[PDB]
Amino acid sequence: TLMELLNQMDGFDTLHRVKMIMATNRPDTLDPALLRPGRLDRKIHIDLPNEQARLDILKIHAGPITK
Amino acid sequence: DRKIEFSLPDLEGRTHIFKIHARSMSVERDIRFELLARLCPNSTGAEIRSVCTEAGMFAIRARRKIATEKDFLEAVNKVIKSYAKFSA
Amino acid sequence: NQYDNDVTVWSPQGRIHQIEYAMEAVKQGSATVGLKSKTHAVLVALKRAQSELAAHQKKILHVDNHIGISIAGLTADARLLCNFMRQECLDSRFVFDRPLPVSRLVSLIGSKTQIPTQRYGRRPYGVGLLIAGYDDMGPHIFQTCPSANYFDCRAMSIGARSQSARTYLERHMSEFMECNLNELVKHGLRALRETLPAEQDLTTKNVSIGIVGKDLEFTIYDDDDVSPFLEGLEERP
Amino acid sequence: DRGVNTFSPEGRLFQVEYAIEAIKLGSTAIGIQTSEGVCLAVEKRITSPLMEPSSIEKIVEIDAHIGCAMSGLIADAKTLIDKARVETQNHWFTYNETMTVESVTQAVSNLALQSRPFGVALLFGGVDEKGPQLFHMDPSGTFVQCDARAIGSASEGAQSSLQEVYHKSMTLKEAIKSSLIILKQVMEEKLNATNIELATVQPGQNFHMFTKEELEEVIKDI
Amino acid sequence: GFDRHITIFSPEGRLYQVEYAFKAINQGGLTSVAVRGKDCAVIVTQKKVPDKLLDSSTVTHLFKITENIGCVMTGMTADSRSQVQRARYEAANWKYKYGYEIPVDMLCKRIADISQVYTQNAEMRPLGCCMILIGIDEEQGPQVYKCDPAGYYCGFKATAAGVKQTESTSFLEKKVKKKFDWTFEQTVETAITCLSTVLSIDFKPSEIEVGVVTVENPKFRILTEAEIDAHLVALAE
Amino acid sequence: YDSRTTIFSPEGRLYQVEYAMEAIGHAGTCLGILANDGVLLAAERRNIHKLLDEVFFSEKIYKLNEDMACSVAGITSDANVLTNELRLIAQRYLLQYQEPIPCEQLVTALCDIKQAYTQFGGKRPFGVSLLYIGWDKHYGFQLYQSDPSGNYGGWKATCIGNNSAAAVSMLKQDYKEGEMTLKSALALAIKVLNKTMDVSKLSAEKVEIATLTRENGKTVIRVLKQKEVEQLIKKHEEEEAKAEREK
Amino acid sequence: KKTKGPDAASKLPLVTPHTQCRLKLLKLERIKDYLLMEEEFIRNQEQMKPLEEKQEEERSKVDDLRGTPMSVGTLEEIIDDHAIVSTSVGSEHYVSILSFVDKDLLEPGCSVLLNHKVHAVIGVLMDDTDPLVTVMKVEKAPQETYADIGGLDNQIQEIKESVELPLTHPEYYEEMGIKPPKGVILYGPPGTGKTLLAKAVANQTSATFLRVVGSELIQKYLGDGPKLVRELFRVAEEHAPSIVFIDEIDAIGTKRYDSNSGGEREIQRTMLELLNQLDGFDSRGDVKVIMATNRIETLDPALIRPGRIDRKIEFPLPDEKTKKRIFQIHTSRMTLADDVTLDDLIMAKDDLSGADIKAICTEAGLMALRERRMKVTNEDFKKSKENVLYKKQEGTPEGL
Amino acid sequence: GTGYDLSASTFSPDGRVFQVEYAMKAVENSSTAIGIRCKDGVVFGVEKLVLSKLYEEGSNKRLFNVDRHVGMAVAGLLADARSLADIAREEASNFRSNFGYNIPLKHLADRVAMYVHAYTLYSAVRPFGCSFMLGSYSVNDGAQLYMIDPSGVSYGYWGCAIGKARQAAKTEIEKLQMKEMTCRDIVKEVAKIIYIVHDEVKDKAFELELSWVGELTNGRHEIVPKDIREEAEKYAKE
Amino acid sequence: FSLTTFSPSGKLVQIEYALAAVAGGAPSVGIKAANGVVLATEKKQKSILYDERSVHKVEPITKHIGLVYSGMGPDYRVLVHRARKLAQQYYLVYQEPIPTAQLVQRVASVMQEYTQSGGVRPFGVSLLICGWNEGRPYLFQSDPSGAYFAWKATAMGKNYVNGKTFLEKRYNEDLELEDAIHTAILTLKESFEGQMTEDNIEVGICNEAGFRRLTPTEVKDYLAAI
Ligand SMILES: Nc1ncnc2c1ncn2[C@@H]1O[C@H](COP(=O)(O)OP(=O)(O)O)[C@@H](O)[C@H]1O
Repeated sequence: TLMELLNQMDGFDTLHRVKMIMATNRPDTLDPALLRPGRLDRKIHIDLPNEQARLDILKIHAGPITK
Repeated sequence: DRKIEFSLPDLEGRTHIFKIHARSMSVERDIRFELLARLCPNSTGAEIRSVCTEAGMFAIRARRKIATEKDFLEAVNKVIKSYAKFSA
Repeated sequence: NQYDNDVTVWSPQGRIHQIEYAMEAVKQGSATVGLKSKTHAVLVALKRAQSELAAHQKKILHVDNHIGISIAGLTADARLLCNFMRQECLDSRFVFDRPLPVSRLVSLIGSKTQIPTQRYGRRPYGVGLLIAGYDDMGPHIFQTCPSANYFDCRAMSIGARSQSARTYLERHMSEFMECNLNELVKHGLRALRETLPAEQDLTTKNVSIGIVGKDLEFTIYDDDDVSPFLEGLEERP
Repeated sequence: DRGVNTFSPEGRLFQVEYAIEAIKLGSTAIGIQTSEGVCLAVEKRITSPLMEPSSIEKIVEIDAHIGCAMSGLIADAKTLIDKARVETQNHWFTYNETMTVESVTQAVSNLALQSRPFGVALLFGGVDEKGPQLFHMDPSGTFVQCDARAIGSASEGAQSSLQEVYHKSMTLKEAIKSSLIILKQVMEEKLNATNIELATVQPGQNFHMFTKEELEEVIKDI
Repeated sequence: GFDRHITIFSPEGRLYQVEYAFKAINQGGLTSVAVRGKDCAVIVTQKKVPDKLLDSSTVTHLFKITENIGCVMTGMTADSRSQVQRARYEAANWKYKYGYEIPVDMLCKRIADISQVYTQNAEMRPLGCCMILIGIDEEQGPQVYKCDPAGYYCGFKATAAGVKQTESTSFLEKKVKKKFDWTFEQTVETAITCLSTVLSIDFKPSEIEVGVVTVENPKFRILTEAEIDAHLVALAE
Repeated sequence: YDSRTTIFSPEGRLYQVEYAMEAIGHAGTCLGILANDGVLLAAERRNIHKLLDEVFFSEKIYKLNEDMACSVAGITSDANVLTNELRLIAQRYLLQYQEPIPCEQLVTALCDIKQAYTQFGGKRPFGVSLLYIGWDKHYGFQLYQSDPSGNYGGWKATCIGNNSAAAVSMLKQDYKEGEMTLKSALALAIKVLNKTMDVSKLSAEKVEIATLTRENGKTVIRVLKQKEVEQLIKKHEEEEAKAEREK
Repeated sequence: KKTKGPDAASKLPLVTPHTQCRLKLLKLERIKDYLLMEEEFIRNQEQMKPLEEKQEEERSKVDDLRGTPMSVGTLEEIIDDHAIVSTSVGSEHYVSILSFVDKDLLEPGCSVLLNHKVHAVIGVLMDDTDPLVTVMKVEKAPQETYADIGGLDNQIQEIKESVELPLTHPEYYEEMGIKPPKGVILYGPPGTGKTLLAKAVANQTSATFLRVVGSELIQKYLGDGPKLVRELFRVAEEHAPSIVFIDEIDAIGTKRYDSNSGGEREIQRTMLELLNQLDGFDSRGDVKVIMATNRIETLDPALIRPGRIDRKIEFPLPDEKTKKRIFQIHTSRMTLADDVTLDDLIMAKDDLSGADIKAICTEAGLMALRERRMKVTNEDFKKSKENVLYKKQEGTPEGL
Repeated sequence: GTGYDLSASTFSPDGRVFQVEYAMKAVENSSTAIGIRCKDGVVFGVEKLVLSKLYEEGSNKRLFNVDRHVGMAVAGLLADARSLADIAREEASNFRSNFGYNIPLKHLADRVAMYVHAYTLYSAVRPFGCSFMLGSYSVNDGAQLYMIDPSGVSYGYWGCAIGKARQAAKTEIEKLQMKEMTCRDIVKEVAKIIYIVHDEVKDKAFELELSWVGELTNGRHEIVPKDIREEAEKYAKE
Repeated sequence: FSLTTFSPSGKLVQIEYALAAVAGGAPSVGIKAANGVVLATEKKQKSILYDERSVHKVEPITKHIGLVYSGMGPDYRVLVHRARKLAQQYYLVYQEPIPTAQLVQRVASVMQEYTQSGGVRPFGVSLLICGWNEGRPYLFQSDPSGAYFAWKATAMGKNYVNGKTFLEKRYNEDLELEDAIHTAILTLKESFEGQMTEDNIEVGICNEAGFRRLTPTEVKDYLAAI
């Protein structure tokens, strides 16, 4: 079924302003045949937030809270 | 709630059903209807009414409207129709 | 339901349906109980009577001096199992002059009955067996279901409404090892009497007893032989 | 369902529940086991006078001390009776004595279901060391000791009547008349000697035909 | 009906049971590649090992049928092992009946005949496992053959079986159409790059198991981890 | 599981056997006519495609024994095995008794095997009916017709093919016992074959005929070759022309 | 929606000779003279009017208020003063009719008029002539009588007694307090069965008649095969108490089919609805259900029981005298011959039924009319035998 | 399936054998099992549901001894499981009679798996409703452990589980570090894993049948001494 | 049941389906010339991965009996193996008759284990047989249910109808020499889609000297100048 969206890549990519973001849980079992050129290709690493990201997101979470 | 059932007439149930049905018709209880009640094991109340129905039909067939003392004919028609219900 | 038609076919939900129906053959039968002791094994079978004129049929079948069985279910392929068990015990007697231990016999029965559960055109042996034996490890009681999965048991009952007898045996099974012969037989009689409706009660003509012990070879007691055990019934129907 | 071996979904395999209800199409037969002996009464039910009554026989002597009364498909009963005779003769030849009626009934029951099941019920009766005995064997390879048994199309009514007309200390003379009056009440026609067969069992006699048209001495009282 | 349920000819004039049995090979999630070369014949299949509690020592799909013939199986593993056992029995029986070793083509012919008997009749069913067997044959060079659940035994030079067998066959057709013989380096590298292009994991030298039969060195070498790693390093260079 | 049909009907009929017997009428055409000093069979060559070579020398007519010959009209797959079994039975009798097998006994054996095939087991009935012509010491020239039902019949002028009703009607109309001879029997056979085959002026290739004759203490079964058959055709044509023109 | 039909036809079927003679001539002249006199009577009564009284009080008050334009719609409900009428295209009006109101003929679900403008019902069309959903009373009280069939005296007496237990002497078992609607289960060879109809016309001489033949193995999810017949016998009780002749469906539709479950749902529904209706403890009415078949073996045990379905009657094959009588009846209309060749055609005959007798009689006339046309064709003496062979009895290859 | 899932000889339209796909469901439904290859041996363990206290001490035990050094821990339909255990015993006896010595575990597992595949191939017979581990040890070949599904084939297992909860057991099995832990602590740990798997959360009380094979027993696959492994069960309880 | 079966009223439905299957797609023409018989067939392998010298469509059953076939090659293998065993048994029983054409009719007749004992599922291959050990050639066809037909020229492929039409229009004839193989190749050409080559076309010839499967050299030689 992912290969179906793969061959959709000729869905007028020049004409169509459509992209597809794959928000998997773990990139472990992702059918490595789907990471070749012409496939989904790019992958960006997101993990549990570090201490800096954690304190920043705590700040923005506390933003609406005024006590 | 309270799911209950019966439809399992024993000797006492069958003979009481005989009594209430024999309340109808021109029959009386001098007949030994207990004998026929023993003869049909678990014959509902539906078949007892049928057997009383048949006894009436035999009396009219004999052209005698009497059935109070028509007990031997009562027993005869009841037993032969019990034979035919079991095997016809 | 298609998948319930044949023994060979397997239900999509799991276990097959013909064997599950085979256990209903033993459910639809006269009740029988069987309990172990420290030294004796006793079977109490309800001899189901057709009519008062006819006899109460035969239960608690005889196999050998130290082994006796009680059937509960399809009587046709039950004398066949009795013949098989008798033949195996006699074969053991003939080959090495010793009583065939009950566990090995039960394993043989299970293996023999397993094949019809897999061979097409062969119905499973829908017979419930309560084997009472006395091997060298004291008395033994085994239950064989048509599913060919036998069980060992301190006290087990099979038949119609046998669940009440099972519950009574379970509640009184703690005081089973230390019981005299008559005490254990009366335990079994009370267990079986609790099975039938309150209208029914134990009679010398409708009950059978199978006792096997260390010094007592398997014996089938009935009316005159049962009356000494039937005394002191403590009747609470 | 329809398979002769497949069990029913509820409790008990079919096609044997179908073979058992073949005594229904079969003809009525009654036997009484008394202390005097065993009385076996059947009805021939001749359909046309041209057929010889001697040809139609429901009671056949398996041996000198065993008599058998069939109720059902006489074709299958021929095979079962032949096997009973063969087994009795084999036992006598092996052990030089008279095979018990219980043992013969057990052998017939073993051979009953081993081929579609036989659809006949037999009423074995004979003398043994345990007095006169009677056994009711049924198409589904099951045998039961009985004292006064009825079988056939009207088994229910005949057995119900026998249940109250029988008593534990009767003789042959009362048993024959009770069986005959019952038979007359069961059948459609009368109990003429050409239509009713009777078999007697005695401790000191072989089981012979009931006097062969001189048995009217037992139907005139009826 | 039952045209598509039993091994009988369809009204349209086809045999649907074997047509299904071939898709059974695709079922199971595996692929295999066979490449005949100038002098050698090398075969490689992926080793799908879920979790390491399994023994990678014995999860293999390639076997030695005799001292010079090696097979790779594709499809259901039970039928695969049954056919491997049958092939080994046939090889031994041939060596017993006839002195010389069984030619690989004759062994494939016998296995295909067994499979054809299976698709004949109706009591049994075809085995859902396609076998690619290779071996060096004198006066013939390397030889590769494929026996299928039908009984059609053929296949040469470059032949593949499994889920993505069509893509591998297409790439190998491109390679063989490129007219250049493969030595005992190019044949292995061609097979490795074929299977890698089919399933791009770059093939860490632990997830494939390659079998090799050369001419100067007979026997079915199941190349070890070091050999496959060396070939992978040489190829990715 | 699938079970074959070798059973009765609610009325009590063996409709499988009946359907096979009716199907025998469909396809094939043979006829046997019995005359004094000679018995003959006529067969209709169904497929006359020019791409055959006719090297088997016989398709419908089969020589089964020294003193007899048959002609099938059913499915050729069963026809071949039935002819082989018939020859085997005849030769087994010859071995056992050192004497040619009487035709009736041979036909009874074959119909017994067909009755067994339709009687027991899950086996198809032999969808083939065949005639037999032969000579013996007891009854002389004999003709027999056996259907797949296994119920053979001793005939003297019969047909077994597609238009078997029309052929037997033509036989009944123009059959005369006693006066019948070999030559007049040939004339009648060719006439009835011309009647049952719509195309007039039947070619000698589309008709295969074999005559059994009694020579000096020896039975000769001669299949009439093309030239003799077409000479018979020419004589028949002369007779037709004379009869039509004389009116 | 249907109660009765105007029976002003079938003018004296008792033309005694049924053949051209002076007596039959004279009977027809009396018939025609009466028709002339009746027409003259009614015409003179309607023309020489009793009195001329205005516009018969019609055009003065009701006709004008009814108006010229009208439309028809069904009448749905009734209330004390108004009426609830479902007119065309799903319109619904609550109006009190007072002009030309006939409440008895109005009825729910009947066609009434609407005077437009001020839409008020002004009349009803009692004819309507569209009660066509389920029509089984169209053949009610068939004209066939006892005399049409002879030689079946024992069966005629038996069925007559079984159906003249009601009507005649109902107080007999009213005092015996049973009221059994047992019906009659009829046997008979397959060569008969429309006589199971002919012997039914004996009872059809009284009250009406309903027929359910072939019906279906009620695959319908609602079932309602026997249940709708139950409604129709209720309609029969509303009418003169009719009988229900279910020949061939008491056999197939109620088969002693010996499988239990997964069996076309008729065994679940049809048999269980049949015994509910056949039990007098559930439904009243003098309706007598005649269950006739040609397969006694397939009698279901519920149908077997005389306790609910009594009065089992067997129809045998005709005897020599019965064959003589039926042949006489069928050839009486055609004047077979002047030699009266009667017994030669039946003396050696066996297993010949009523349908065969009718067929051979018809074919004898057909063969005579073919070319042997000679009024009472002298050939009929043997041609009756020629077409009594007619082959066509049974044919099944050889098997012998 | 519907139409194609009636006999094992009928292939699916996609090419599958639904009879075995359903026979696996019986194994999935029956009570679980576990077997771990310790450093110098193989340790089994199976919880058995005491369906009623009427039964005696642990009977119809899921553990079996198929040969002197080989043991079988089975789950699924127990009667067919016992018949297959008898088949394995006969196979081991035949191999010992023919080739002498003791049957290697890989070959025994292969032969019994081929027999099971023979039973799933045909139509008249039905696939076996059981899955079992065969565990053995010898000085020459170390410790081996092969698991056979109701239709599949033997596979080498460092540690395996089958029955009601395969994944739940396997997670903690892979959490456990085998290949360096002696069979004693492995006996403690297999009971720990079984008690971690649900026993009475939805079911009755369970009995702990544990088995041994290893150099500590010089081969000779035997049931662990239950009196001294009750303390191991206690450690599992904690 | 376990034989050639499924024959309804006036039909052989299973056999008819087998004949629908043997329609196949391999033309496999056969021509009976005066000097001998030619059995030519088309080997159109899928892609170039397969080999042509590995498997063969023409099989010499014995010294001068050659065999070609139609659809269902796996069945054809078992059938030709059975035919080889049957011919060998006949030659062993009747020792040293050099039995080919006095055996070609006999081997065709013994092709009754071919179909008259079908084996639950009937064979799905129709096969042409050639023999020339009688001073005269023989071409026979055995079909999935029938028997010997004794053809002079026929085809058994996807376009066997127009192939047979081509054979008769091109006048298979009777005076044609052994080199009617040119006409056989032409008949294949009609039922062929491609530039047929030596490995693409396999042909065997059976003349009075014996039977021989023509090697790709001679096949290409004949295909040249066509
Ligand atoms: N005994 C008879 N006397 C007069 N008419 C009869 C007799 N029997 C049948 N018929 C007439 O012949 C017709 C066919 O009768 P029947 O045999 O009942 O038909 P079927 O055989 O089609 O059921 C009936 O409609 C009936 O009117």
